[PDB]
Amino acid sequence: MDGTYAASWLPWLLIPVVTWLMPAVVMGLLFFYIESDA
Amino acid sequence: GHLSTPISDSAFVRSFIGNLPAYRKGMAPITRGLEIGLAHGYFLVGPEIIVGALRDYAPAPYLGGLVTAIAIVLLGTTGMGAHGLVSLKPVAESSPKTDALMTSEGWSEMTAGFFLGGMSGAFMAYFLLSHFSEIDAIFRGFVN
Amino acid sequence: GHLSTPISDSAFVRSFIGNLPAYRKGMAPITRGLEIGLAHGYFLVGPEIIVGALRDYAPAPYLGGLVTAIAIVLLGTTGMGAHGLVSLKPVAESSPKTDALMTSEGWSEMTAGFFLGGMSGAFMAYFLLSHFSEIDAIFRGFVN
Amino acid sequence: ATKFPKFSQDLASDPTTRRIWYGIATAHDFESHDGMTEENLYQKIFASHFGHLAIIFLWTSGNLFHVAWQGNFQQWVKDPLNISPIAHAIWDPQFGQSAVEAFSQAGANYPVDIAYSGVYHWWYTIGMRTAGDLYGGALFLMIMAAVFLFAGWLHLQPRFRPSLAWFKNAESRMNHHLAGLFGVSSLAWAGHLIHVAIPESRGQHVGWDNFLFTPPHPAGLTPFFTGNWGVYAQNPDTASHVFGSSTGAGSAILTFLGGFHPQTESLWLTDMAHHHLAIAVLFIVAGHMYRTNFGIGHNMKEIMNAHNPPQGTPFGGMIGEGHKGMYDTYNNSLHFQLGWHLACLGVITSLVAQHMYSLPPYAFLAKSYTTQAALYTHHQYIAGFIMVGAFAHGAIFLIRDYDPASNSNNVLDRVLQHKEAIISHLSWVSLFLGFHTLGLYVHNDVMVAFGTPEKQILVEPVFAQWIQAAHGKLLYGFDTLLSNPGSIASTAWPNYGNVWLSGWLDAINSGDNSLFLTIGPGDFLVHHAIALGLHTTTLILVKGALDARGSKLMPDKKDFGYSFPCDGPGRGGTCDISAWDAFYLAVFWMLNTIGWVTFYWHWKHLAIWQGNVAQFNESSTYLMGWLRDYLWLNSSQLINGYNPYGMNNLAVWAWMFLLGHLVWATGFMFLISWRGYWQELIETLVWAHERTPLANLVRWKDKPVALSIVQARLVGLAHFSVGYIITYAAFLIASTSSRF
Amino acid sequence: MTLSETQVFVALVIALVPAILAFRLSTELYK
Amino acid sequence: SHSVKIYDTCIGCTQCVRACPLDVLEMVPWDGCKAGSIASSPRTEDCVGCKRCETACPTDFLSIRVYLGAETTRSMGLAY
Amino acid sequence: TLTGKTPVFGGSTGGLLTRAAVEEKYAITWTSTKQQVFEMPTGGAAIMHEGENLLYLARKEQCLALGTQLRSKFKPKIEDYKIYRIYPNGETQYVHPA
Ligand code: CLA
Ligand code: CLA
Ligand code: CLA
Ligand code: CLA
Ligand SMILES: CC1=C(/C=C/C(C)=C/C=C/C(C)=C/C=C/C=C(C)/C=C/C=C(C)/C=C/C2=C(C)CCCC2(C)C)C(C)(C)CCC1
Ligand SMILES: CC1=C(/C=C/C(C)=C/C=C/C(C)=C/C=C/C=C(C)/C=C/C=C(C)/C=C/C2=C(C)CCCC2(C)C)C(C)(C)CCC1
Ligand SMILES: CC1=C(/C=C/C(C)=C/C=C/C(C)=C/C=C/C=C(C)/C=C/C=C(C)/C=C/C2=C(C)CCCC2(C)C)C(C)(C)CCC1
Ligand SMILES: CC1=C(/C=C/C(C)=C/C=C/C(C)=C/C=C/C=C(C)/C=C/C=C(C)/C=C/C2=C(C)CCCC2(C)C)C(C)(C)CCC1
Ligand code: SF4
Ligand code: SF4
Ligand SMILES: [Ca+2]
Ligand SMILES: [Ca+2]
Repeated sequence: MDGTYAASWLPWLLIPVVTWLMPAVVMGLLFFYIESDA
Repeated sequence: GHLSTPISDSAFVRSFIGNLPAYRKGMAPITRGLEIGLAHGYFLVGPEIIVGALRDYAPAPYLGGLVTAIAIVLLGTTGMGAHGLVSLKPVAESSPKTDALMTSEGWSEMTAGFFLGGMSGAFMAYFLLSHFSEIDAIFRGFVN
Repeated sequence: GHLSTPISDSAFVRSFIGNLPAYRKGMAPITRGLEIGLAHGYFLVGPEIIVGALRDYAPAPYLGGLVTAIAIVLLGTTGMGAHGLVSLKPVAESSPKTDALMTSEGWSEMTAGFFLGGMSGAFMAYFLLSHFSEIDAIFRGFVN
Repeated sequence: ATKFPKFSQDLASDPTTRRIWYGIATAHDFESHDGMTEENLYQKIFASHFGHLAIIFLWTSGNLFHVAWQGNFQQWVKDPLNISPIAHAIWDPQFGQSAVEAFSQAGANYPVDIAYSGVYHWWYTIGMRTAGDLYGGALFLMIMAAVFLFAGWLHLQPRFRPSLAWFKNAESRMNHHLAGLFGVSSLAWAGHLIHVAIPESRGQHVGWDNFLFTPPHPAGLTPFFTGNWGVYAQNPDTASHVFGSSTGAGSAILTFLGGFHPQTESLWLTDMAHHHLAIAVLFIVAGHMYRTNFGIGHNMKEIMNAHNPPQGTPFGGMIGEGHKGMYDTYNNSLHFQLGWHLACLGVITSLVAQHMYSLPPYAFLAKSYTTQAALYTHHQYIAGFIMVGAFAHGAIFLIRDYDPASNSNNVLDRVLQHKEAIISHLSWVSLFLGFHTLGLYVHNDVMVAFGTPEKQILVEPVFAQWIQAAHGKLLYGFDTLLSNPGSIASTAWPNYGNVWLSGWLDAINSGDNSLFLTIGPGDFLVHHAIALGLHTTTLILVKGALDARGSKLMPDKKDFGYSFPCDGPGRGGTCDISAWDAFYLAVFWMLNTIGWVTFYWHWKHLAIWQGNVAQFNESSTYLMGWLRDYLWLNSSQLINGYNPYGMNNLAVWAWMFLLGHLVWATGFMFLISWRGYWQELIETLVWAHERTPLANLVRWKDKPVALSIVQARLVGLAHFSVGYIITYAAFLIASTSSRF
Repeated sequence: MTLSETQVFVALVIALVPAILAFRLSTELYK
Repeated sequence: SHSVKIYDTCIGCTQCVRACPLDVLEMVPWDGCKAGSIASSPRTEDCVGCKRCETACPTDFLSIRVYLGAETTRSMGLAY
Repeated sequence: TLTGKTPVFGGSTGGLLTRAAVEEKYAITWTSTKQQVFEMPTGGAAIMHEGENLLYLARKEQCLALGTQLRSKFKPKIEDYKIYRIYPNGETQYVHPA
């Protein structure tokens, strides 16, 4: 995986952020929202 | 009620399971989580070492098993921690004599223990496999 | 009394700050300190990596950021620990329902958590930067 | 009770996992929520529409940004016939190194996807030429989306919250949307084509720097006021014009040519400018029809009340009376409006598909075969989903909003009274078409299999061939109007204003475009299969809507709602009796219908593009030819996207092809196996967790239950539909882009 | 030619203002 | 819970009360039919929604109707 | 608060779960003239005693299905069964026959 487009280091960071960190954070926050009592 | 079986009426099974660190009487919750974490992070390095993507990668044949076990211990810690936050009540809002893993501070003590044991058990297994040629010289006496 | 502002009457601000690990209800103090420590030791490696004295030192370009973050976490732990020793009273010499961070054992539990999270968050950031060429091959698929 | 869902106290007290599922599924049914007043309903819908608009503008902005950042738009405009467009770059760390080289295509040295949406052909025709052009377009849609996001937040603030009467003022909404949203936007688009797109089509760079100083015409607006507008219809772009340069370029800005530009095989840009100016005038004046507080105009209510007989036929009479109270039937019911606005949008979405392939509006779109295949199938499947949802919300209106007291013996009351005549007549047309279309196919199959392909029944479609001859096609030799050179319609006798006619007959007799293709006996049978699919899907949807309030099996069906499982095994058994269940059955028939539509479009075009139109003409009359010469034959390069000898760029479509077969088949589990099997299975799993040491320390918050009867019909239909779409989309793109 | 590294970074900064405004509309539609 | 409604067309044949596996229904003296009894539904919070009562009702249309409402642990038939 | 003999039964996997301890419970008492064999509503054969019997079950439907078996499957019939709803605090509410 490499790119010659401008700032090709951005998919290096953003694809782990969008597909690992963001879903784990959103599923974590949605777990708190749908399982909180009262 | 329940069944009377030669597994349920087995005294070795009840003494083994009852003295696993989840159940062993008199343990603090931080120590329960620590012993559970050290066992679990240690074996979790192994699978990606032998059959993973970095098994034929000469610069770092062991890095894939370490970061796999770290991220599994991360999601295991966060899932265990989020579980106690939604399921349990603190020690103030419970009765006395309330079985500390059934309180939220005791469960989160166990969660902190699982993280610390899990990552460091994973780093321990990674460290021995990374230094395996020097462990092998120790175990064979090539260091004299 | 205080001001009624659109920051103070903001429900997202109060839910974010109130659920940071210093304030999040039901956490044990060891777990509060651990989460705070892991976040703080991790970023503290970074500055000496990029603009420090060992940034152009080929034998160890990352060692300067690690020992900087370790010594800051040491003085942060010792200052936090000495703070609780002079400021707070133990759980015996306090009333019931006494907000465990306001007791000396709860503050020192948080201090022990900050040390363990802080050094290991620092070692985690050091370990990824030291293995960055192998992390980059993982993240680009040069390991296939 | 729990927090989620906030809007339903009946669901928030549910102790099982059904609460989570139903809270997701009823979140946008705003009328069912607790304490929903009518104008809090309209205000939440209004702000929701601001959010949906901003999602569209961010979606377009991301299309422009990724083409500008990672595409090859500048290299593509130099040679749009052999450069493939780039959608975006690939970042997949799980790729092996021979997959990086297989996807490093379209003249790029990084892995890319070949775009098939047609955004290159669209942005090139409307005047964009550089990545800096698309980048400023991308930044502009991002601030526009931020404007609409702020506008939705602002119109929920208590001061700016609109009243209920502002939401029901239909005359002011139609005047502002005909004149402003339709007319001024079409007028401003004619302004873009004349000032920007037509100069950029003639080698002239026009941007924000110098568009105040380059006139669109050399005689600029001095002949517009004097009324001699024919000087704007000059020498057009000639038959030797090269698109994007001043070679062969005319100077006219508003022509009336017809047909296609001979290089691009696309519509003339000066016809599309004169189209958008002409309908802007028809829409701006139509926005000055209904009365507002300026004093005259029309009340929509009094027009419909006076249109009862009407009549110049009479026909007094039998129908109906009708049209009394249909203003407030329309205006009080949001489900009547949504069902009506989807039925109009569904006809228009399918009109987009049938016209963009035969009258291509974009330069070199008619030679990008995979893009043309993808665009037709996209807009026909979307039109099929929109059309079924028009009937779904028509049935929700009949349960929730329909008033038989107000609508008393009007047109809408009257269709329900002879509802057994409409359903039984739809049932006969469906049975007549299906018995005879399938019977003709099976008869031809037996003739070809027995070795006698001249005994098969080949009915020529003589009515639609006559329409092609009536529009100017000379291949069948009928010689009626517009193919008769001396007919009344071709000469256009008293005015002779037939300027389009020479361009039209040039394009309709060229045997190289998709404009009124030659049709034969294979085209006869598949139109009657399509008519079968249109009538059966209507039959399920109409009978679901007309029996939604009750039938003889369940007379009080409106008391139970739009969606409910059944009424129990009594009275013979009542599985799938609700009106939601007839939505559910009709999605199957819709997908089968659009399946037969897009199979036929693709095979006829793939036969034309391969230079063998006789393969369609010989094999489409029996069903083994469809299986062998269309499905089996064109699967070859797709399923070799990876094999034991390696992989190529079709490996993502091969993998998606198998994924689509898997999702489709997973849906069969939810559709065939039903609930009580799974609830008793989950009961043993609940037992095993509670009795397992070290795992019974972990307790669920919600009790695990099987999915409900309605939910797994929906989940099974969703897997069926998703597996239907991505299987064909993988096959359509890989069978067309492998040889083209 | 494609974008420069400054043009990509400007778009990421410009993307923050629909990101903040969608968050404001999200919490306003919820209540 | 579910809603069980008994209508004025009940003939007091008590077959819906015999058919109920959860003992939701009982007969109340009514004098509005020849039998003098009508079905009633006091314990609707124990109703599972099986509609065995509607299967047993011999009037056309049914004198007893079950409306499936908000789900509880009792109405979902859960032993856990 | 309720007397009666537990039926002779080796136990099974179909009986009470965590709900019986924390939410609600059910008991059915009946008096029998014979030491006979009946089918459990949770599966399996048990031995009822002469005199008062007492059986704890998870749901009300399981108790009423046993009472239907006590009526229709024995000679003579057993009508005198009583069903009680037991709460975790110990409050025992007599629910059938109401
Ligand atoms: C909204 C349409 C849209 C779509 C479908 C995509 C899709 C993609 N982007 Mg792109 N992105 C977009 C808009 C979009 N982008 C815009 C407008 C910008 C300029 C700020 C970017 C800037 C950008 C960068 C710098 C990169 C990507 C990348 C990618 C790819 C990997 C996912 C990712 O890491 O995104 C990252 C996402 C962002 C940086 C922010 C996205 C901002 C959009 C507008 C948010 C859209 C939210 C949406 C409307 C919510 C809809 C509702 C939801 C329920 C569906 C993926 C093909 C990566 C790539 O190209 O790999 C090869 C990558 O490195 N995008
Ligand atoms: C402008 C268009 C429009 C609008 C505003 C609405 C609005 C509405 N519809 Mg309607 N409808 C529409 C078009 C529209 N619809 C179309 C096109 C169809 C045909 C499909 C329907 C058929 C329909 C039915 C049968 C029903 C509604 C209902 C509703 C209401 C509630 C929706 C809800 O809360 O569920 C939220 C929706 C979901 C939770 C479903 C999301 C999942 C779906 C199945 C897509 C899954 C795709 C998947 C994510 C893709 C990933 C693939 C990948 C993994 C490989 C709401 C008023 C309901 C109603 O009014 O009840 C009385 C109702 O029963 N609609
Ligand atoms: C799920 C829904 C869906 C999706 C994802 C698509 C996707 C697509 N459509 Mg399709 N379409 C759909 C449903 C959909 N369609 C429906 C329901 C209709 C019937 C209305 C159409 C009718 C249609 C047509 C006629 C065309 C497309 C085209 C396209 C393609 C181009 C991308 C695009 O549209 O940019 C996003 C576009 C916009 C955001 C347009 C904004 C401009 C609006 C109309 C006017 C703006 C006026 C301005 C603000 C006023 C200023 C006035 C002032 C100056 C005075 C893309 C493949 C085009 C194509 O085939 O390209 C090859 C094309 O020509 N679509
Ligand atoms: C290929 C599979 C298939 C076939 C052939 C059919 C056929 C039919 N569907 Mg069905 N449907 C299907 C799949 C299919 N469906 C699926 C998967 C669903 C989703 C569950 C539906 C949901 C559905 C609905 C909701 C409705 C239909 C209706 C119909 C009938 C439409 C009227 C017609 O065209 O008459 C032509 C008849 C045929 C094409 C079938 C006859 C086949 C030949 C001629 C039989 C020859 C006799 C044979 C040799 C003797 C047997 C030999 C020996 C064992 C005795 C037709 C019988 C509609 C209906 O019944 O309205 C009247 C209707 O409302 N279907
Ligand atoms: C003890 C222990 C343990 C355990 C732990 C646990 C306890 C865990 C948990 C876990 C968890 C606790 C998890 C969670 C998860 C979650 C999830 C997975 C989520 C998801 C979500 C979603 C998916 C969402 C959805 C949605 C909604 C809701 C709304 C709308 C939107 C959407 C659709 C998105 C371990 C193993 C470590 C080890 C040893 C020790
Ligand atoms: C929570 C936390 C924290 C905090 C901590 C703290 C709390 C700290 C403290 C600190 C401290 C607590 C410090 C201390 C210091 C001290 C000092 C600095 C001292 C000095 C001294 C001197 C200088 C002396 C003087 C003198 C005298 C007195 C006498 C005579 C002689 C002489 C002059 C020498 C941190 C940040 C970590 C992080 C996060 C968490
Ligand atoms: C500062 C700075 C920067 C930046 C950074 C960042 C921070 C960025 C990123 C950015 C981003 C990361 C962005 C994001 C975006 C996002 C968006 C824009 C979103 C949207 C969304 C939406 C639109 C939503 C929708 C919705 C839903 C889904 C549901 C509910 C409703 C609503 C509609 C709301 C740079 C380095 C360049 C340069 C230097 C400085
Ligand atoms: C060819 C041609 C022509 C003709 C045209 C025509 C005449 C057309 C028409 C058209 C048509 C003829 C269309 C139609 C459509 C329809 C539809 C699409 C329907 C739908 C429906 C719906 C969906 C409904 C629903 C509902 C219900 C069911 C119930 C109640 C409610 C509602 C009403 C909503 C002309 C002369 C121009 C010339 C050129 C050529
Ligand atoms: S409701 Fe039906 S079954 Fe019950 S008593 Fe009345 S008629 Fe008989
Ligand atoms: S639905 Fe079932 S449980 Fe409810 S009253 Fe009828 S028979 Fe009894
Ligand atoms: Ca490898
Ligand atoms: Ca140095």
